[PDB]
Amino acid sequence: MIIDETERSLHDALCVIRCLVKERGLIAGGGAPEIEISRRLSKEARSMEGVQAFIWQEFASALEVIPTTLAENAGLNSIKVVTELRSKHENGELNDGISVRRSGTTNTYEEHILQPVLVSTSAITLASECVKSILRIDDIAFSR
Amino acid sequence: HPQMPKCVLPKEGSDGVKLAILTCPFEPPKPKTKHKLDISSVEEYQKLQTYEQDKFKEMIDDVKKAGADVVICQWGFDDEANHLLLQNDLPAVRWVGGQELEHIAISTNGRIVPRFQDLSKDKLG
Amino acid sequence: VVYGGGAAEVTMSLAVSEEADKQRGIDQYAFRGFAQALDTIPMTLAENSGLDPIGTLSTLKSKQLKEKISNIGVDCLGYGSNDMKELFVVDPFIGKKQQILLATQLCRMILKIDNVIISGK
Amino acid sequence: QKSILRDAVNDLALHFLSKLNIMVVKDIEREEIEFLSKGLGCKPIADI
Amino acid sequence: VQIFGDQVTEERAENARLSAFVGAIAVGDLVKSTLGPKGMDKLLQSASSNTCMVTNDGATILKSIPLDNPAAKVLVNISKVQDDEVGDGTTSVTVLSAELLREAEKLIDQSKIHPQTIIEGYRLASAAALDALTKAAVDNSHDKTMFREDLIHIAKTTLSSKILSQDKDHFAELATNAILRLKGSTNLEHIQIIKILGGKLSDSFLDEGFILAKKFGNNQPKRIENAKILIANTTLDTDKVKIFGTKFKVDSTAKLAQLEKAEREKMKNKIAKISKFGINTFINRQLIYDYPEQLFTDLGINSIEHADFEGVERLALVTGGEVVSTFDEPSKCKLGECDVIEEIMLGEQPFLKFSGCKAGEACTIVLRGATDQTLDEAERSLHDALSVLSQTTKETRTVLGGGCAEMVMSKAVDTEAQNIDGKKSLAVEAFARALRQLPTILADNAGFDSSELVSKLRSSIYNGISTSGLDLNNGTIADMRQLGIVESYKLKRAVVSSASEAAEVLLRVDNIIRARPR
Amino acid sequence: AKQHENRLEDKDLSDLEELEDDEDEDFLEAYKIKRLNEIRKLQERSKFGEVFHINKPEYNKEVTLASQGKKDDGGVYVFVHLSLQSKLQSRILSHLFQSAACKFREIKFVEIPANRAIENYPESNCPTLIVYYRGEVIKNMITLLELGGNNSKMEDFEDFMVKVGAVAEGDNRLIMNRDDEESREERKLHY
Amino acid sequence: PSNATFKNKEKPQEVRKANIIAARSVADAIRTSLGPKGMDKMI
Amino acid sequence: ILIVTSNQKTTISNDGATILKLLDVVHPAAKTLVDISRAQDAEVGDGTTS
Amino acid sequence: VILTGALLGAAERLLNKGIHPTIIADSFQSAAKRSVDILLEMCHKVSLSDREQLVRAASTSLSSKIVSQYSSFLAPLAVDSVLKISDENSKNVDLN
Ligand SMILES: Nc1ncnc2c1ncn2[C@@H]1O[C@H](COP(=O)(O)OP(=O)(O)O)[C@@H](O)[C@H]1O
Ligand SMILES: Nc1ncnc2c1ncn2[C@@H]1O[C@H](COP(=O)(O)OP(=O)(O)O)[C@@H](O)[C@H]1O
Ligand SMILES: Nc1ncnc2c1ncn2[C@@H]1O[C@H](COP(=O)(O)OP(=O)(O)O)[C@@H](O)[C@H]1O
Ligand SMILES: Nc1ncnc2c1ncn2[C@@H]1O[C@H](COP(=O)(O)OP(=O)(O)O)[C@@H](O)[C@H]1O
Ligand SMILES: [Mg+2]
Ligand SMILES: [Mg+2]
Ligand SMILES: [Mg+2]
Repeated sequence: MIIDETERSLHDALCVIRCLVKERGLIAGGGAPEIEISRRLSKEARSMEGVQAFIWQEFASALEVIPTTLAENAGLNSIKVVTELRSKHENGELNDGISVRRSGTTNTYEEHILQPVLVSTSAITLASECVKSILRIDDIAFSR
Repeated sequence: HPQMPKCVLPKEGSDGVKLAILTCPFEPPKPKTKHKLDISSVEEYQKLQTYEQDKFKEMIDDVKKAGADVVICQWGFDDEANHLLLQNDLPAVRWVGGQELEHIAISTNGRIVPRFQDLSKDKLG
Repeated sequence: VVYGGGAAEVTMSLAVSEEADKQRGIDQYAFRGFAQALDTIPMTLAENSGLDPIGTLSTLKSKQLKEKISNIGVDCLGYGSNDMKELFVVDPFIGKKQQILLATQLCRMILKIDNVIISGK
Repeated sequence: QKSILRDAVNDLALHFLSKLNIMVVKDIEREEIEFLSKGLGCKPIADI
Repeated sequence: VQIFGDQVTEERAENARLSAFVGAIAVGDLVKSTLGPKGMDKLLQSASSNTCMVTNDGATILKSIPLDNPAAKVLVNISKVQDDEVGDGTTSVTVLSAELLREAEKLIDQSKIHPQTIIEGYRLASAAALDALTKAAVDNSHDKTMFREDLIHIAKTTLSSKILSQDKDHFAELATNAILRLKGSTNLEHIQIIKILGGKLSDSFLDEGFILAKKFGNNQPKRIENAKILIANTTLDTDKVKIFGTKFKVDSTAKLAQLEKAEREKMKNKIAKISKFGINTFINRQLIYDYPEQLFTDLGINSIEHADFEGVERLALVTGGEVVSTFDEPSKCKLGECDVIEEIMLGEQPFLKFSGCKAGEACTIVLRGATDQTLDEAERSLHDALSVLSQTTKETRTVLGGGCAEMVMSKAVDTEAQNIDGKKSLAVEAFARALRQLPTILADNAGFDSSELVSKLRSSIYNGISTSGLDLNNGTIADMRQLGIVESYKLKRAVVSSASEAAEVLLRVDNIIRARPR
Repeated sequence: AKQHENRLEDKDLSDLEELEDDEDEDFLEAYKIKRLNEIRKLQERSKFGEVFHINKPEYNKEVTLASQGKKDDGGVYVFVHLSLQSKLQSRILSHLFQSAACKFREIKFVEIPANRAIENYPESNCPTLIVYYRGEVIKNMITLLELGGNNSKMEDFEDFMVKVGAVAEGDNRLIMNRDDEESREERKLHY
Repeated sequence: PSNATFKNKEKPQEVRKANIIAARSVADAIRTSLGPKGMDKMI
Repeated sequence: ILIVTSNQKTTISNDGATILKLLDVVHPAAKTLVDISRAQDAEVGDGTTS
Repeated sequence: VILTGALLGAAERLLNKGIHPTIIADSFQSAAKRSVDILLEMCHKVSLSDREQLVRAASTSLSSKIVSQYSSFLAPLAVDSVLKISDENSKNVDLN
């Protein structure tokens, strides 16, 4: 069983490196880019003054589940951790995130928690396309 | 073959397209009864390659001698045979039902040949 | 050819009624049943077209008895004239004949049956 | 190769190769021919 | 008495009628939400194998759903043949056919008019509608620039209801450019739909040349410059010789080894016949054995095997050459040329991409998406677009869309309603209200008021102008020529003709006879 | 009860001679005449023995008329093979037909190309095995994944012939019942 | 003509036909019990 | 006389030759009338009912 | 998967607030399109081969499997496997 897990595990390592050789972008991890997109869109949302802006506020609020899930898996209090994400990001523009070994917030570039930009790009892109298809469904009819 | 032209018109004389109708398809000749052709050493193996290759050359010369422009058989032609007709601007329809084959000859004022050796100008469509 | 559409039927009908009168006994009542049986066809056309069968049947019987011209029938499309010379309607004689022959020859077989045994499947 | 339709080897052919000190194997997937040829640098052979 | 038998449902003149109309209402209410640009897609769950299907086309919705009602089977078949003829507008047939019967239900009940009298009003009303539809059309194809622009507007109007409504500005170029590359040939088999997982919906790019999902051999190179392409419907497999009935009698195995030598020499001479042309690639329909595959290595020839029947014509038309099997005479059968034969990878599957061919009479639409349900919707969406635009090449006349075709047809019907005496004039007006109900439904799906826009559109067109239409984005009347909304003339002609025949079949019913099922 | 029946039922004409010295002559020879008559019927029914490479006009006769046979309902099973040389399973099934043809001479083994059989039949669908009997199709079999697929063997094909009623279960020609001579030799020694 | 009233209902005349045949069925059961030539009925 | 056997095929007849052939008679005494009816039908062809 | 369900939870309360689903759908496509442009400014380019970044990236990206603690020698194994296939056009490297 673990040999089958080791196969697909190394497949992720080759695929993650495949993302870096096909696209040179490299960003931080540990809840770093999720808070950055929610922070940057919060300033742009309030200036629009429309019903589309109200949806973008919920888009920024729902995107913060990734560091919230990391807090619950690590046992730390989510509000205390997420409060530190808000306190350090107005000055720290990037590479600020969560580190699981120390169980706290620190600079992720020093601790070497990095990931490709194509992974986070495909996540936000494919997630929006899936919600686009689900919300257009209206009826559930049985067929042959 | 789908590369053949869709609409087929006649040329300068003989406005009838000379539709040739056939019962036996483009295939190798063989008898009905069970049979095994004894193949000897390499001399006979190379000889039979020339037999069927000269058969198709005799086949296409027989149709061009008759001057047909459209040929229909009740059964499918061989592959090699589908291309050999396409070269000389000689389209073909294949697999025309047996009951449907008889009705084509009546409207075209023709008659179906039993074999290819009896093919001539009078029996064309 | 003939001219159907109740015309044929009405004609036939008055013919039968006169002949029926020239016949006395169990036979006359019959002839009368054959006469009234032919009248169901133009009455069915009058029923489907919405016209009154009383005025339609009475007009054909009264008119066809008076005039000898036998190409007037039931106008179903609602035209103002019932003469079928102008309406462009023609039927074959072999077709209208077989309605009476196959009907009267079947009903002889239907009437002769007395014992009726049906084996349940 | 695998060669389900025709027998790959037999006791006679294995005996002659046993004297020459030549190993042999069977049950090679048809899709892995690109990996073995490009990896080992050995072109395939289909005729003696 | 009892005339039919056991387990046989029969109905007579009040259960027969009102069972087809409620069936026409039942089949019409399902496809009501799918009509228009703001329509919601319906999801179909299969009863077996847990197979789901996301689809907006009314024909595909009725293909999968079982319907034991006989009146609904008429609507099932008319959407099937409408998809066969044009490919688009099947929902409008089902909606217009159901609303024609909904109106006729009231004329039979309220006004108490015979069914045959209702049909005679529809015959004159349909004739007046098609005459107005013929006069309302406009010629095209005299200027290629205008013909290019009208196909872009037709592609935008078709894909506005499908999943490509947001990216129709980009897909309109992809849809119209492929049709002009056909060079007049009207056929959908020359367009491939390659399924690729990943990316987003707007990542679909226009391909130069022809691309397909095949692979080179074991030993073949990656790149060959200026490769000559050949297509063989040949058997490079174990040929046998075709006089089936050949066997080999063997007195001694000495000549049998030389017999097998002749078999290898037979196929060697056949591959030597290929090298007389001096080609650079070899495409075969069926599987190529290894011994032919090794012979193409030293001669510098590429190999592609297991080509579909459609792929032969799809690749041959782009190459420009013809399929050759005999290989006897090198004089005839002039082959094409391709510049770049290098393959690329889109996802986890490599695809052989060609570029710089002689002709582009066959094409390939590369699609990108998240879920296969979206790709299936992408396939059905562009199949309806390419089917409408392909038939627009042969049939040049077009008509303005945006609901103006329905109201401008009803104008002549209402004009001819007054001079017709009798009770059928009410049925002529019932046909007009059926045409009016289509734009009434377009406003309902968009969430705007329907009575105001229909009243404003109806009062506007009777004033004298005939270019106004519904603008569902702003929710008001606007000029359709500015927005660029136009549809084909044969589409609306087929819809009105099919809907007229649909109401005619179900209105001539009086009894239902449902025999026992097997 | 079965011990008395195994003397005659479980012995062919060659094996019945073992009981010539032990059992009574009238008990043994009465059954040998019965089994000898059954052997003569199979010889008369042996009208086949090699694969009939046919063509379509003929199908309407070879495949179907044969299936009627004498029409004494002398039915005849006719195994058709829609061959396709490009597929790997088709060449395997062609070898099984010639192997079974040499053994079962009463059953007709028919072969034809699939492209010549049905108009535009999908190439993928074939190798197709059809079994006719008295004009009726007994089995419309699909590709050989049911019979192991690429690893199909002669034992699996003979087992399929027993299911359709073409060969009896206790037939001495089947490999399941045709035990090797070395196998029976070890049984007699260890008995 | 086309302007005639169809009346939309054939169920009433069908129900009246079913009642007349049902009424004539029992009326024909006791037809042979009339007159001096009548027959008794034991129930 | 209208007869309908178990196989559900109608057969109408007037003569007693085929009426008795359709009705499969179990009783031996009632088969005597069936045998003479077929014998009269086979020999002469008239008077099968009388 | 996690994010999606989260955006559906955002769309859950927005359906009660009298907003159309198509307006909610187009808002995420415009918001997601802007999200790509933000990360394109934040991401930093790297060289063709860098053992300091690629080995640490491969080790910290697995992060959940059984061989994560064995990644001291398997992360160089993954980097050395891909570096043998190199190209300037940034091709999609096949894992066959
Ligand atoms: N060493 C680490 N420290 C902190 N966060 C990490 C670490 N490794 C991964 N993560 C975070 O975990 C999240 C999920 O990653 P992962 O579970 O590896 O995804 P997948 O298994 O689907 O590839 C990422 O968003 C990343 O930011
Ligand atoms: N336009 C018409 N005018 C007058 N009579 C007509 C007209 N059309 C049909 N009929 C009459 O109604 C009858 C209908 O016959 P029809 O229903 O067509 O044959 P069937 O009863 O075998 O279906 C015809 O015999 C004809 O006399
Ligand atoms: N962009 C648009 N603006 C206004 N109306 C439109 C637009 N696109 C389509 N329509 C209307 O939608 C109606 C039906 O469109 P259609 O493509 O036939 O949908 P379906 O294929 O589901 O039947 C047409 O009559 C047309 O007037
Ligand atoms: N036209 C007739 N007039 C008087 N009696 C007749 C006439 N025809 C037949 N019969 C008598 O009636 C009987 C009829 O026999 P029937 O049952 O009708 O034929 P079968 O006896 O062949 O079934 C015969 O005995 C015959 O004597
Ligand atoms: Mg559409
Ligand atoms: Mg008599
Ligand atoms: Mg990971």
